[PDB]
Amino acid sequence: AMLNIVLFEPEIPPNTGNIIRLCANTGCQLHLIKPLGFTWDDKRLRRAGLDYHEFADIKHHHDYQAFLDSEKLDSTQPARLFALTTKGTPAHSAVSYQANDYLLFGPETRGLPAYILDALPAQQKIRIPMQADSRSMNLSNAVSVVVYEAWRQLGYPGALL
Amino acid sequence: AMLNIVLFEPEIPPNTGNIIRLCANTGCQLHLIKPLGFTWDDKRLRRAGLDYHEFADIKHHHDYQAFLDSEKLDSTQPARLFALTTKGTPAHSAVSYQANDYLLFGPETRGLPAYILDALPAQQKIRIPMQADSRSMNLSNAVSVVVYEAWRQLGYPGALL
Repeated sequence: AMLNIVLFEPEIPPNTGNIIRLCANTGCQLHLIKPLGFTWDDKRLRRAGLDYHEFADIKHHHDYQAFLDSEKLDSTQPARLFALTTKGTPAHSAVSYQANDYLLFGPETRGLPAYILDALPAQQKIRIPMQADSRSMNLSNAVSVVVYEAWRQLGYPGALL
Repeated sequence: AMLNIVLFEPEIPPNTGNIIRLCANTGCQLHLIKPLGFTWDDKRLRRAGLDYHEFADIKHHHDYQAFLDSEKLDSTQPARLFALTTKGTPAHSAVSYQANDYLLFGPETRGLPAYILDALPAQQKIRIPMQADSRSMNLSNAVSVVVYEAWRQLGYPGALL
């Protein structure tokens, strides 16, 4: 894959719909780690405005370990997996992205759990810069920012020129 | 202002709510050019999860010319106004942004009208790169991408470090 976008237990349906469209438009592979916070239904997805090809090839994983095992990533410390957390060290734009990187995002109302984050090196925990005393960014907006920054760094391979 | 985000006739309420949060978190000034496609109500905005300070200082303009006149921009060719259009020339990241730039976005179901776009030089019409045969990006995701790219170029002034 060019980039792998990984949603851990996403909760709010329109964020995931928007992220499906994002991934389709940019050539990224989407991964969804269950449980989802909303019902998953091809008819709802079609009703939302998505075409079959935009969702058909999403990789679905029954838990985090299943994702790691599917992608042959080390559980002690997965390589080239960057987790979005307001408690991260480097800005999302301060990392140097590579093809096939994994971009991990937590649920809207919780973020990623400590068992995940505490296993990752500081430089694999990325933060989207915000002013002092900010509030929660919309998840699909956050994912879009990180994806487009990564894709920019890669020179937008696959973009129509 | 650090950056000015200008929505022309926005249509879908959650996109504007998300963009309000975006602008609050990044220190941008939001401008809304009427008519909006949804009812504007402080109580709905509060219900959506926004605090008063996030929306109180939005600049509201009754039409495009009123926006131009408010901001002392030339109508024949406004300076440092970049309009998002799939028909633009430079990628959004190929422009060099400056403090107080204006970032103009059209409605979700229409984009910007030709009377606006045809007045702007090619290098002021920016495009978000997408793969061949893509579909419409969510407006709040698009605005987030452009805002964060601009803010990155500026060195994230005002961000908590």
